[PDB]
Amino acid sequence: ASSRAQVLALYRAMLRESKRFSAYNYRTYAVRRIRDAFRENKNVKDPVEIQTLVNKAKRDLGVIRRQVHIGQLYS
Amino acid sequence: ATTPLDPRVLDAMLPYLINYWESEAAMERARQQVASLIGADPREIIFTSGATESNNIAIKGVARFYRSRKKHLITTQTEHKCVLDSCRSLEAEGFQVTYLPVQKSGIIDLKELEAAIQPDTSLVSVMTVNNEIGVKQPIAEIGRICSSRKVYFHTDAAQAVGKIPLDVNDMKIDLMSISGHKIYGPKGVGAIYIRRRPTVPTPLVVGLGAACEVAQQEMEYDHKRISKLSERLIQNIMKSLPDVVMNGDPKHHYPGCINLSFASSIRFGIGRFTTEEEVDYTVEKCIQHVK
Amino acid sequence: IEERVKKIIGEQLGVKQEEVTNNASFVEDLGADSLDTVELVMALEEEFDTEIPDEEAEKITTVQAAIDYIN
Ligand SMILES: *P(=O)(O)OCC(C)(C)[C@@H](O)C(=O)NCCC(=O)NCCSC(=O)CCCCCCCCCCC
Ligand SMILES: *Cc1c(COP(=O)(O)O)cnc(C)c1O
Repeated sequence: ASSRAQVLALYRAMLRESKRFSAYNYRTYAVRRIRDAFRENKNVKDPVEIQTLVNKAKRDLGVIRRQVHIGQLYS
Repeated sequence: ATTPLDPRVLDAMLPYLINYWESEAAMERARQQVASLIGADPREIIFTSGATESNNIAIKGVARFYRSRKKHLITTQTEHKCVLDSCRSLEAEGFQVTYLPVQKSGIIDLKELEAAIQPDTSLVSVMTVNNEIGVKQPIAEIGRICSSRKVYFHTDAAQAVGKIPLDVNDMKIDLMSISGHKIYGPKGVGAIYIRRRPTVPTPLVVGLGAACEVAQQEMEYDHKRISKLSERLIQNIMKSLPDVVMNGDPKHHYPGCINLSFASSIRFGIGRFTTEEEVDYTVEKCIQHVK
Repeated sequence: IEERVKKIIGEQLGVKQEEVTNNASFVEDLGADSLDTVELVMALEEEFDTEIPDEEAEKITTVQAAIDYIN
């Protein structure tokens, strides 16, 4: 499993990181995409499902971090 | 008509942009990604430089392969400029090519199509989607006609892949053209789908595959998003000026392409990454155009 | 105002300035969930550029806890 405070810290982390996108469209798409995604899947009740969506969330957080860091490499 | 690179796809290609086996595995992954988006087999996907190359392989490919038996090809008058250039070349080589007009609705007339088929037709090539005004062509019905008539059916989906659902066998596709940078992937990459009976730099092919996977995962969300912003644009102009009209059959619009007329016409493009601020800008900068 | 915090929370939870009291809990008075929480505590530094940590923020359920933490 992955509790509840885990996914709350996760969501906080993707918001925080996505706010560091240098490009405007990428950052608004990122925070709108994340907000809509978590809010839509808020009342999911299946564990094998939930851990799948937080697995995907982690992957995506991986890519977001990599490309905001790359974007900061050139400034 | 290009799109920005999706940071996820860039994340996919970057490992392959930094070092130059793993190539075969990356390419096989990419081609099953494409196939899974369009409902094909992985064996039926071939990578190209883009939809221009795909269209030339399909159209000049079938045209020249069957020259000894068939001489007539059918296309539409509003295809991509390079499709029309290719067909002009085929005409100079001796082929006869029917250029079908599209009605005011923006859709081709099926009766005109099947009336045009001759004993020596090898190929029908019809855009999946009217890029100019924003309608979907009746691809499935055309595939039915061509199947009954024993005609090769090719379609240019460069502007359709990822925006509307596509399935090769349902629509009876024989050949399909796909472009990478029309779906937030990289320029220089494309695909052709060739139906089977029973060269290209790998960073670009894994880019195309990544773009295809992202599209397959994002189709519904982007659909109702682009739809939301389109309704904001149209309704916001209509409120400040009630004389404007939206062209094209309303029952067959697809998200991303809006054509409005004044009393001339202007075309708007809404896609993934388009913000409400941009829609709110070009709604007034166009309204400022008080002719 | 000087402690104009009710503007940020009112703008984040979509409540008028009349409903945002001082003894208002975000979850049971302003009607919020745990995603609106992280969004609002994230939006406070949009006004003050602070850094309220993960550990010391779970108990800022009241609006006056927000004005008191800022102060
Ligand atoms: P609150 O009510 O206390 O919230 C706690 C909740 C209710 C959320 C929790 O207790 C719960 O029940 N969760 C159920 C399932 C869940 O929360 N899953 C979380 C994962 S959701 C997800 O998959 C997010 C996907 C985000 C993709 C964004 C893509 C960004 C693109 C970047 C490139 C530009
Ligand atoms: C852009 C486009 C093409 C060309 O695609 P490339 O990958 O740039 O070669 C072909 N057909 C249509 C309908 C297009 O919009």
